[PDB]
Parts: sequence; C-alpha cells; structure tokens
Amino acid sequence: FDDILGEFES
Amino acid sequence: KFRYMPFSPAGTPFGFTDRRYLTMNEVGYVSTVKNSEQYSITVSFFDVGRFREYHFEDLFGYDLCFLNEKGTLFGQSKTGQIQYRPHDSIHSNWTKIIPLQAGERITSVAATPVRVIVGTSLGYFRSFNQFGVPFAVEKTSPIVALTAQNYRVFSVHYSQFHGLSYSLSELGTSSKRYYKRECPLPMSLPNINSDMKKDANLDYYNFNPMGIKSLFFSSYGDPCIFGSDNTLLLLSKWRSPEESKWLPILDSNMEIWKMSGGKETTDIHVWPLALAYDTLNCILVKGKHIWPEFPLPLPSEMEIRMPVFVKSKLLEENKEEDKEIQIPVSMAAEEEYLRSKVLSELLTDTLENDGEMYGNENEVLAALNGAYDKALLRLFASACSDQNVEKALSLAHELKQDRALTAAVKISERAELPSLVKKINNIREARYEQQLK
Amino acid sequence: KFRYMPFSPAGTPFGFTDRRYLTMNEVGYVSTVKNSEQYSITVSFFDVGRFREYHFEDLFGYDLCFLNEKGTLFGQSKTGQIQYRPHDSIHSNWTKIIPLQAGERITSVAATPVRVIVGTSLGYFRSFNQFGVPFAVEKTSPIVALTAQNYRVFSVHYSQFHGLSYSLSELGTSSKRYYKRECPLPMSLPNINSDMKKDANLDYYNFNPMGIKSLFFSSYGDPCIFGSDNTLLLLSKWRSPEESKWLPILDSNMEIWKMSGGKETTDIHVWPLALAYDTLNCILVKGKHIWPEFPLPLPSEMEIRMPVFVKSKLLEENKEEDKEIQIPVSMAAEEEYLRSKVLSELLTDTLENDGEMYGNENEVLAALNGAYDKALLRLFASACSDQNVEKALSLAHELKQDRALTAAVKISERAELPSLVKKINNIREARYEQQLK
Amino acid sequence: KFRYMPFSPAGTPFGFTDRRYLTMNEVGYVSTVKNSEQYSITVSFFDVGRFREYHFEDLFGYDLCFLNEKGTLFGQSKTGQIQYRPHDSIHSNWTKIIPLQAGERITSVAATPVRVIVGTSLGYFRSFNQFGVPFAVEKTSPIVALTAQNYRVFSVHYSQFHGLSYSLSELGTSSKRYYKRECPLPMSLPNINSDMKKDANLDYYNFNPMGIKSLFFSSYGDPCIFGSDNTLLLLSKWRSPEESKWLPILDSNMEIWKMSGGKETTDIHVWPLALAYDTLNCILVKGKHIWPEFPLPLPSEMEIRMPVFVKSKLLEENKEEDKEIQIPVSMAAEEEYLRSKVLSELLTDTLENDGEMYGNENEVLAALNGAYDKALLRLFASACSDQNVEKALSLAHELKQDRALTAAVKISERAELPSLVKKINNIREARYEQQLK
Repeated sequence: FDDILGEFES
Repeated sequence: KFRYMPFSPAGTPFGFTDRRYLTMNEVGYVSTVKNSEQYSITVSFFDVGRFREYHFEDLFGYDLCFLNEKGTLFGQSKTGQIQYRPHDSIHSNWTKIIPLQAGERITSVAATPVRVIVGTSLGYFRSFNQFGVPFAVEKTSPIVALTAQNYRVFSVHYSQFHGLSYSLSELGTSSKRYYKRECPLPMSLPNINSDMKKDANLDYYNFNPMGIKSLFFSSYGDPCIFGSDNTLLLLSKWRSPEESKWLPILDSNMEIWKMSGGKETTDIHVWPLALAYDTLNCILVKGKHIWPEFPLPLPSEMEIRMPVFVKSKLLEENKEEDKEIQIPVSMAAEEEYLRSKVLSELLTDTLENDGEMYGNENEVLAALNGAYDKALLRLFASACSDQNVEKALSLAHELKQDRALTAAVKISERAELPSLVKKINNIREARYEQQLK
Repeated sequence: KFRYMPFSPAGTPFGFTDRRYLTMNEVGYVSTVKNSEQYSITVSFFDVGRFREYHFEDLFGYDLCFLNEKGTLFGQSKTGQIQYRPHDSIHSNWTKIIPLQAGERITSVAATPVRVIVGTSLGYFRSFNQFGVPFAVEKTSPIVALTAQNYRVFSVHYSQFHGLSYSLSELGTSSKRYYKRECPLPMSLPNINSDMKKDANLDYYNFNPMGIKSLFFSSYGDPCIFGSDNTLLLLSKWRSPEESKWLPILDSNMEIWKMSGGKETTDIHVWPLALAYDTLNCILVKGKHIWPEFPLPLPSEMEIRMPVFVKSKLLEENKEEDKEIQIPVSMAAEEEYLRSKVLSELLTDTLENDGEMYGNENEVLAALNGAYDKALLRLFASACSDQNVEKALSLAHELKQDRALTAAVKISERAELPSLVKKINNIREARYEQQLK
Repeated sequence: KFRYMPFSPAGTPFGFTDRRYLTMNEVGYVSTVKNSEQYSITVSFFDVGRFREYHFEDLFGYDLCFLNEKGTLFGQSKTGQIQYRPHDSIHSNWTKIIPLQAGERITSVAATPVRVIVGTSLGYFRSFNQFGVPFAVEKTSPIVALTAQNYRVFSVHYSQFHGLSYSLSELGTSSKRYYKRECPLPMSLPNINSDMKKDANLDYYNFNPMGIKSLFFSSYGDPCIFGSDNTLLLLSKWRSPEESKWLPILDSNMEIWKMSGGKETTDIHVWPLALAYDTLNCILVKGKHIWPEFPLPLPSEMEIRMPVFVKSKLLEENKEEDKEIQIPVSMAAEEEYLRSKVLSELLTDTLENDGEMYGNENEVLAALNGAYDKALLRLFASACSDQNVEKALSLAHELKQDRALTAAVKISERAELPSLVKKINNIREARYEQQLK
C-alpha cells in the first residue's frame, strides 16, 4: 500500500 | 483592588536584582542595570553587523521601551517624558513630554517609520510623526498593550465593566481605517487560580498582572500573541469581515511535555520573540524564574502544530524515555493535513493581498498541496483498510490532484473495494468533464 | 462562587430519585435510570412507529446528550468519550475520545445531517463530520450552549470578564460564515432573583445555573430561547444582521394567570419543546418539582400572544371566577393587529429567503392579512366613535385592502365625519393611482 | 453598588426645598413645586416671541419629563402613567398608563414629531405614534438615557453583564435606519470617587447614579455628551463605521484653572445647557450645591479648545495675583491648528451630507482653512528658526495655499536656508503641476 503513495510521491 | 500598569514587549522584571530587560524582539534586546541613583541602558542587536550596539545612562527612569530597525523609543509612565533615538547619525535624538492628567499614566508605546503612538490608563490615544509633530487625539477604553507594522496597528484594552477587548486599524495615507474596534479578546486569565501565588509566578503578575508575554505581527503581517497559558494565538481571516477568527496554533506546554519524553518538566519556560513562516523564534528559559536571566541566553526555535494530541494514547502507542514520544501515522497524517491546509490558506491570503514578500512562496504553496493530498491519502488508505467505503469515498472528495485519485483507485482495488473503485472512477470522470468545461 | 457545568436542553435533574431525562424535543425524549454504578439509557420518540425506541446500558456515565431524526449523540464530559447511535442499523454506532486539558470539560455537543460540533469549558470549538473526522478547531469565549439546524448553528457564551453573549453562524460548504459572534444577549439571568434560593429551586439551579429550559430553531429556522423570565424570546431579522432584534412573543406567567381566571396560582409551570408557526409545543409541570417527572406526560400546545395588557385593568373589566378573563374589544383588536403584523413579517422573511417549506404558507399569509385589516377596522371604528379625526385618519393609512378603506368610508359616514370621508377617499384615490402605476 | 433610577436631561434634585428643575435644553426648561399632596408645573421658553410660558397642576407626581419645540412629554416611573402635551391648543392632550412587571420602573422617555418611546429598568422598549397607537415592543439592555433632534435619535444602555453601550438611529418616515446598536461606550465613570471620597455630594449621585451630567445633539445634529469628569465628548465620522471615533473637545476644569490664575477654585461648578457650533452654553454655579436654583441665573458662553497644556510647564513658563496664566506661542499655534482641522472636518462632513442651512457656512470653512495655514506657518517658522530643516520640510507638506508656500519661501530666506527654499520650490512646482493636471 505504501508503494502507491510512493507513486504519488514520484 | 485592581490597578492598571505599564507594558513593554518581552521585557523582564528585575527579580531579586538590580537589572532587567526592557524589551526584546527580532531586531534586538534592551537591558539595563542600576548604578547608584542612575541606570545604564544598553541596546543590543541580533544583527550588530547592520546595527551597532550602544549604551547610555538613564536619569529619567524610562520604564517603557520599544525597538525597531530605525531607532529606539523610550518613555516614562509617570512623568510623561518620552525620547526617540535613531540608530543612525543622519537624524537626531529628540525628547517630548505628553500632557498626562492627574491619576493618568502611559501604559504602552509604539513606533514605525511613519508614526509614533502613545496610549494611557485613561484610554487616551495620541499620535505623532518621527520628529514629534502631533496629528490627533482619540479616546478608547483603558489601553494595556500596543504593537505596529508600517501603517497597521494592533491594540488591546481592558475595563472592569466592558471586559477585555482589542482593536485592529491601519493609519492609511488617505484616512485611518478600523478593521475591528474593541471587539472581545479570547485570552485565558491566570490570576483567579491560587497556584499563581508561587514566588516566581507572583513576581510576574506583580510586574504584569495581565500575564501576556509578547505580541507581534507575523512574517506576513498578521496579528499574533502569546498569553498566560503559553499558547501562541494568531488572528486568522482578518482580511475577511465574516470569517475573522482566533486560532490556537501552538501549545508550548504540549511540545515541552512530548520533547521531555512525556514528562512534566515545569522547570522549562518559553520566551517569545517573533514568528517566521511555521516556526517561532524564542528563548528556552530554565529554573525557578520564568523570565530569561543575565547574561541573555541564546535564541531557539519551535514549530507550530495542531492540537490533535492525547497524552494517554501517545504513551500507550510509545509503550532513554526522555526522547520525544512516538506519534502514530494516523495522528501524524491528521495533524499534517490540518496544518498543511491552514498554512496554505494563510499563505494564499498573503499572496492575494500582500503578494510574494520573499519570492519563493509559490514553491512553498505547491509543496503544501502535495503534502495535503499525501496526508489525505494516508487517511484514505486507513479507511480502506478498515473497509469503510463511505469514509474512504468522503476522503477521496478531499483530494485535489487527479493523480491523487488515480492513486486512490489503485488503493481501492488492493483494498478489494470495487464499489469504491467504480464511484471514484465516476468522480474522476466528473472532474475530467468539469476540467473540459 | 460561580462554576461552569455540562448541559443538554430540556432534560431534568434527578431530584432525590434514581432517574432523569437527558434531553427532550418534538421528535422524542431521552431518559435514564441508575442501576448501581451503571445506568440504562432509553431513547423514546413521539413517533415510535417511524423510529424504533431502543435502550442500552451506559457503563461510562454519559452526562451530555443530543437527539435528532437520524440518531442520538452521547458524551462524557470528564473522560472526553463520545458515542453516536443511529436509530437505523444502516449506519453504525461509533465511539470516539476527544482531547481535554487538566480541569477542562466538554460543556455541550450538537449534531446535524451535515455537521457535528463539540464545545469545552476553556472556550475551544471543535467540528467534525458524521463519522467523527475532524474539520477545524477555534478559540472563543467559554461556550455554555449549542443548537443547530442543517448548516445553521447558534451558540451561547459567558464569562465574568466578557459578559453574556451569543453567536450565530452557518457552517456552509464554502466556509463557516458568522452572522453574529459573541454579541450581547438581552436575557434575564436567574441569579438576578437571588432571594428565591429555596431548597426545591436550589437543586434545579445547581443542575442548571443558566436557568434556560431550552433553545431551538423555529419551524421557519429562526433562533428562539426560553429563560428565567418564563417568557419565550424569538430573534427577528436574523437573516439581516444589520437589523437583528429580539422579540418577547409569549409570557407563560400571564397566560397561566389569565387561564386561572386572573389568579396568582403557584402550582403549574410550562416546559417548552419547540415552536411551530404560532404555537408552542410544551409539557405542563405541576408542584414543587418545576422540572417534569416520570412517567412523562403527554405533550400540550399553547399559542403565542403579545405582552400588551394590564392585570388590574383586566380584573376591573372582567368585573365562575376561575374562567379565563373576558378581554375588551379594544385590547383584543390591539393585540390581534400586533400579532398579525409580527407573524406576517416573520413569515414573509421565511418565504423570501427559504421559500415555502411546507407548501401552503401563502394561504397562511393571506389569512393573516385579513385578520390584520379586520383588527384595524375595529380600532378605527372605536376611534371614530371617539371622534378623534387625526387618530382615525392615521389608522386609515395602515389598512391594506381597498375593501377595508370602503368600509372605513361607511363607518365615517355613520360617525358623521365628512372631513374624514373626504380625506379617506383622497387616500383611496392615491392608492388607486398607486395601483394604476 | 449600582442601582437603576429615572433620569431626564439636566434636572435637579429637590435638595432641602419643595421645588426643582425637571429638565433643560436650548428651547427652554421645566420646573415644579410641591403643594402638600399635589404638584404645580411650569414651562418656560427662551424664544418668548414664538411661545407662551404656562403652568398647570399635577395630582399624580410625575418624575419624568422631555421637551421639544412641538410639545412636552411627562411620565410617572412607578405607576406607569404618562401624558403628552402639544404646544398648540388645537391638538388636545392625551394620556395612557403602560404595563409594568413587579418592581419594574420607567427609566427614560423621548419623542420625535411622530414617534413616542418608553424604556424600563428590565430592558423593555415600547413605541407609539403621536396619537398613542402602539407600533412595536423590543427587549434590549436596560436604557439609562435618551435624546432626539428631528428624526435622529441617540440612546445609551448599561448592564452589569454587558457593560456600557450606545445606539444611534434615524426614524425616517421613508424608512427607519440604524447606524449603531448597543456598541461599547468609552465614558469616564464616577463610582470610585463616590465610594472613596464621602464628599457629602452623595445626594447628586443618588439622584444620578450614572453621573451622566447631560447629553444632547449639536446645533448640526452631532451626538454630544458631558462626562462626570466634567469633559465634553463628541462622536465624529458616525456616517462611516470604519472611521467613526470619539473626540475629547473641551475640559472645563482646565479652563477654570487658567481663569483663576492657576488656582483650585473648587467652589465654582459648570452646568452645561447646549452646544452652539463651537461654543458651550452654560451656567456658572457657586457654592455648596453643584447645580442651579430659582429664579434662573443668566447663562454664559464658552469656546471649545483642544487638550494640549500642562499645569507645571505653564506655571514654569509664567514664572494682579489671580492673573490668568500665560502660554507658549507654540502651544497656542498647535492648539489652533488642531482645533481648526477638527472644526473644518466636522463642518465639511455636515455640508457634504446635509448642505447649508443658511447659505454662508462655506465662508466660515474658508476662514478655518486660512487660520489652519496661518497656525502652521508660525510653527513652520519656529522649526526654521531652530534650523530643523527636516521638521520644517515635513510641516511644509501640510500647508494648502501657494500664498502660504510663498510666505514659507520668504521665511526660509530669512532663516537663510537655501536648501529649504529649493525643496519648498520643488514642492510648489510639484503642486503647481498637480494643480495644472
């Protein structure tokens, strides 16, 4: 799940 | 029974000593020492590269003082004598005596590059230029505190009968404008509590029964004040008639409690100086005496933070314990989304009316929007993990970027919430249709 | 020494008993019973057919309560625990705990289909969604009462150092808009009657130091309140804050006194619930316990009537003595015209801003207009009998229908006032010109 | 402690006698005498040409009175009995008795050409037309004083729980409009002196527990009031709420101090009557009792002046025995410039909104502007003689006519300041360009 917020960070 | 008393921003009492600080701010600090039947006054600066520290002997007993980047203003509450000293040698020092009535005293003073202002216990307001040329006289309730920025002036008043009130006005070059006039002021009051009869507390309330420590305009020209409960209060929406409101933006007691490890370190106190973006400039005082001591301790800084915190929950979540207590992701995300929203709105108001004062605020604003959506995405993912479709959908409406909604769709899919995926896709389609208008 | 309290509208103390009511309104009532160190809470409705009555055990000591058509909200003022219970099972029952400072307590709570609000003794305002997600935090004068309808919220504030005051605001989707904020309240405090501290009364005022039985919005969305004066007060012109004014629209002491035949009986009291057009919905209480008791009586109704009479003159005009007083035509027509005027104006404001809420109000307004002119015609005819040409002509200007003006011509002819006949027909000509234009 | 009482404009107590003044204004005054169980009333006019002095007997013991050039209004505060008397015979007098709650009493009354107003201790407001037809009832703070001039009405209100406040309204026959509604009032209270001094003037404070000595509208409708400190206050900029402000325009004590040669002739008291443009109409009373008696002594006239002086400084400047103290020319010129400025602004506002009454007031405004520049030229020349070019240049900006600027050039030449001649001529050229534009 955190990886999707990583996408929103990238 | 009650008695009105003079005030200077962030000045200390004497304590059991022959010396004190008269006023302290972002420009500098003014300190004085007794020498027989006289006093020596020193003007010190936090930029003695621009400025020069200087000192002189006071034979008048100037009990009031105010400092800015042009000069220093001095006043005597009983005799009515005042004196202004430019820091430069281009323009001269000068003095004047104000026509006080019997039983009247000057309560506070202020100075800007365009004006000099005096207020009294009997509520008389008098204004002059930087050479002492008089302009007008006006009547209010008894005035208890003053501060100013260019043409903006912020005043506090008190009456046994009308209560506590404030006024906000601008001495505009066309005319004087009142934004608020003696509207009620919401500060907490200490003196009713018997615990205030502690020695260090009692001296301050003899020195300053109001319990205010300082007041100033923000780095964006908004009124701010630090009161008896050690909370920083900021007037929000002051440019809006139907929305102006006081916001508690920082509890220093909570920060000390957390930063001390969840501990009741009442041996620590905070002395405020000035506000710069989200961070307050202050002195951290330690010991019995709640005011800073001699020689002056070093400047410190602290961030503003929203009051989400519960001690018991934070202790349980946290459970070398002096280290600052752990904050859950839910609390951190909630506090960030509130703080990001508040900061963005205040900064938006600044840029819409004051413009870019520093030349980087659009960048800060963009970062704040990213932080806002990211915090909401954390809370959204928590709602999805709780399988609460309605709460997740309501949180999805708060997200700004379509990129954020794309992330929310993927979160919803992995949360196995196809109904939420469909409804967010409807929202994305609706927003794209709105963007196509 | 004064002390702050938690409160909820139209609930009751225990007296010496093991049971009390937490809140009551036109939709229903909340009651509770003590079971050793545990309590049973029951939610009852005046339509139990639509809404299931339900009950549950309170293991927390919920001391705050609020009831609406969707659910019931409960709160614990010391622990900060709160709980919301929808009447249906589509929406979940949920609980939350709110942060509180040392010695701080929740003073009041409120909830609508679009907003949720919490207030504390230290003057902090907190707002949430229907799931308990926080929206904002604000600092005010200490909050003592709350009420709401859709986005519209009304609040009461009190401090010895800021006075007694109220706020009116609308928490809209655009922003929180203030109509009035902490403006002075024109209501008689119960402690003005300091000498009435009998044992039975003292228990009630220890339970409710404010004395107010309830505060609510009208059927037309107007703020209303009932205080220690035993009089219902309504805020007029609230939609136009430049023009706002409080109106005393019904005195229960006068009505019960008249209903007893003009007698000072010390035995019956009114418990208000809500105002529906011209009629107060209320419960009649009897004896020393001025608060209602168990089992709850069936509701009653009472019409609003203006405070425009003299007791001694009424008794002398009345001169079976328990039957309600025979009022003169002059007094009756006077009060009728005033009440018709007030009701027509308030309903006009309702319809001009919020439209027909029930779909028939135009008929009500037309009926009020007929009653208004008929009342004026009675007063006009009395003036003509007195042969006061000037007063008669002044009354003619206040009529609204040309039929009434024509009737006034006939009355003037019967009164043998040809000058008045001429001038009335000049007025009819002027109004005919206005009708042509 | 405070208690509510009736009032009327500039009445007197009975004292040791069986007679007293009920009220005074510019038009006239009213007196009454007690005859065992009855009273005799007398009405006086200063316009002996326009009106007839007359008398009549009262059996009811009126204690309230209000006068205008249309008629006189009378009231009884305990019984609620009232009477209105036109000055003409044609419209016969009429009477009414008003309902009152237990212990309630009428505090003040007032009347316009078509409106009648009554206020009470319990904060109830009631209103009627010139023929007693009721219009409306409203609930406010308790009222303590009322005054009116044509359609403009000025009210004062006070409560323990809401402070001191005022209202301003205009009862236009086109429409009724409010300019201020119970907004805070900065007036000086007398209670401390009444509680501490024990001066044997306690009867006056019993007679007038507010200590508001008198209040009236100016000769051009400005609201004015005379304080317990014996100072005259006027409300400026009332047409503009963000600019409206209270101005102290005359201190009677300072005048008597100078008049006596700097001495404390406390045996002398000033009783105000009315304000005519720039001049106070007043009685100079001598002896034990601080108010006048019968037969009426002749009035006096006295000009307003700005509070700028200091006793000790003027004694030093001064240093046949009662000769009035000599003043520095700087103080005189400064006071004149301030007084000219305030007078011109008030007159300008009057002309801007209400125009000329007589066709010549613009000439007075021109004279005030001439006096203003003349005063500034003297102050400017002093600054030039001191060689303070900075202050002299700052003063030069405030001069209006190029005649004065040309004189300033000559003054600068006498001061031998070619730099200031240059910069004045730069200003004159810049202002000539602005005049050409």
